Amino acid sequence: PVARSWVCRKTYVTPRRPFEKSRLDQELKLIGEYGLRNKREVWRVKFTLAKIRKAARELLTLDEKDPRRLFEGNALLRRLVRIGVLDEGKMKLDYILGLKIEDFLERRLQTQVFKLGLAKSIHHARVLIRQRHIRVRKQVVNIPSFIVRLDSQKHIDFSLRSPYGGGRPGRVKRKNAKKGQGGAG
Amino acid sequence: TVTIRTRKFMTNRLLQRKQMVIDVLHPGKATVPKTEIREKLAKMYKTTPDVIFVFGFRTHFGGGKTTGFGMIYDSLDYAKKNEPKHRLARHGLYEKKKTSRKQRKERKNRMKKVRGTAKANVGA
Amino acid sequence: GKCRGLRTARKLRSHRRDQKWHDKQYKKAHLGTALKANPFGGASHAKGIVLEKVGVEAKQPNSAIRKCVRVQLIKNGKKITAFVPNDGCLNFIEENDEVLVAGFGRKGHAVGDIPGVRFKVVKVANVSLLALYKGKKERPR
Amino acid sequence: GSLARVGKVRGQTLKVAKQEKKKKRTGRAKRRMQYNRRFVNVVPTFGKKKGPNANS
RNA sequence: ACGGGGAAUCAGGGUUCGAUUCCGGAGAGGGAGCCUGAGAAACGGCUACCACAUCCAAGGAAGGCAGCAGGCGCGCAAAUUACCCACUCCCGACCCGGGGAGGUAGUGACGAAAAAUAACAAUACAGGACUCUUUCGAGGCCCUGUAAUUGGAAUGAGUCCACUUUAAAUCCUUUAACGAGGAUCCAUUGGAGGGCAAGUCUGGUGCCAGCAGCCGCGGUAAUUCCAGCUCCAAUAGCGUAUAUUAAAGUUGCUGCAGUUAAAAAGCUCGUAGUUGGAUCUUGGGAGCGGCCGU
Repeated sequence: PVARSWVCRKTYVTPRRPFEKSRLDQELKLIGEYGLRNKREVWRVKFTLAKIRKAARELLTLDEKDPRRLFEGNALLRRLVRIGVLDEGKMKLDYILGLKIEDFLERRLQTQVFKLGLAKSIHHARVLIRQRHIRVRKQVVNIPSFIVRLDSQKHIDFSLRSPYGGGRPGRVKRKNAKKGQGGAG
Repeated sequence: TVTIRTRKFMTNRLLQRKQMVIDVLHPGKATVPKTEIREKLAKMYKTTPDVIFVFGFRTHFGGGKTTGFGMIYDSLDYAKKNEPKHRLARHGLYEKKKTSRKQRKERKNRMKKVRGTAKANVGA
Repeated sequence: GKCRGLRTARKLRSHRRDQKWHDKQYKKAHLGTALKANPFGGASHAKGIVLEKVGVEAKQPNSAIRKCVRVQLIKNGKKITAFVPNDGCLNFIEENDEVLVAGFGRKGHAVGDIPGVRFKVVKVANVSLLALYKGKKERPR
Repeated sequence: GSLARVGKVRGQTLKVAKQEKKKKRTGRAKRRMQYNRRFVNVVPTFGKKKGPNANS
């Protein structure tokens, strides 16, 4: 008897067939297109899709004018439009089945940093976030897997404690200044 | 460059405490100490700098917000009446003991051996 | 199934319950005869004592000497031939040494050439046979 | 019979010392090196494909 | 074999596990018998006997970690003789006392999460959409690539004033100045014949040594061994062993098979068991929207 949580689940499932030739091709093609660190980072986003997807199978196979399905289903629809993945007119629950992996990965803040021109490449964008350059609504986001919300897209720029934003120089810009007048006079 | 914005203000007439959640907005400096906190609470609600007991700060990630809990009382005779014994120990008006429970418990069990008034002589 | 009657639950359940014994892997794990005669007694690893080093003759067309070790376990005293794997790893093992003996792979079956050698050596007196082979650690004496 | 020729090969094969090599980039950096090799550089090869480790 | 809540796996059905924090039960070395009390067949109570074991002036006497730490033993298999009533609370005659219940630390790759080990230019130069030229070639409007060529930018690890945190420390957060160019501040563990992603590369060994889950490889050209470069896979992880699930429509209720592959009793009767023919309630009025629907 001890007052702790323990409640933890796995965010990815590994593929059953480990070395399908064409499957390893696609999962590597997703990395360079979105700058991911490992195949783990691909597998979890396919599984977040699969969770969302499998809820639709549980909802489409229910009755119509159903007291569960209309509440249960129209909140999943309300989730997927706010995150910026699903459309505002096509938030009827048929269109979630025609909804692929590449839809989620553009809402990854690793790419939002890249696709507003406040990075140079998608690999550089990870260096900006993981070395805490950026904020979203005046809160420093250190992690590239920030699922940027639809209204939360217009606030993404650099943090207030960043030389790449509106702040003081870092370490390297001061060391050429340390060598500058230190030897001059 | 410090800004206190007090949140969820309540008055307990049954503990004598005006209590608030203190939103300190300090950019580019560390979590500011309780000495620098309470000296702003003195002329935030026209309060005396004795009865203000502030604790439990949590700095938000980035370096622009801590939101800890503090309470301002009616008098210091009420401040001893209704306080944790450690939140009187930060300010220096409750000087605690310095002997721990390993000493006390083995002192207690040696007392448990003697019947009569000879309990006075066993420990130390 | 054969008998499909709506009130035939006890027959359809009980017939399976009987015919499930005719399954090989069921009867290995529901009679305790295999669990009795399992030399480890349902362990993944077992420590024993190297009493003799015996070079086993490889079986069909593969003609080679499989350098194994006869081990006697602590918990049982039941005697086990354990194949020492890598290129020149029998010369890490001596008489009356403690060795952590694991299963071979095929769950109490002879694996590849080696006849009747259902176990292998993993550690050589608290130093792993990989660490000795790669030379990351040494054997104490 | 004879447990006498134990570790005959590994024993007397002339040890080549492992070579000073450029340290391989680890994490997302390898996948950048791995991606830009595979599907941004290369061209349609007439005949059947060469493996990435196809030395000939 | 404590039981269930549950757990793992899982198209659908299932199969397997539940010692383990929540509930109920049992038990305090094994049984048995009791006192006190509202309540106990109490064991941080007692009285025996049995097993075991302690102190001893030999007369006696005291004991019960399946509480918390620790220690031995057994093993494949498991953490500190640490801190504290500050929290949750419980007891007391109680605002005050007490509590290894509980909380905070040490240990910890059982595991789950997030996520460093580079990034950006600079010219060599290797190509590519393309104005030009049949090509060999230049432009370069789009950059695309790699590298012990040259740079100006980064943050974290680490070191540590200072708060913060909390009972008191801790850890995170926050904060200074110090902190990266073979950013040696150096990512491994396994593989490379097939299944199965990935070298008919060299050097050695020559049915030997070894590899190899299975098929198999090794007999002097070894893609399989042992090494060098190499590359493939997963990545702060990864290999092995064992139980178990799916794979298994190889337990088949969904859903198998029985002529010849494993398999219909030699044949018939027969009580349980299972399954059993058709058969008894139809059509009309009426309210109603765009002949039909309610």
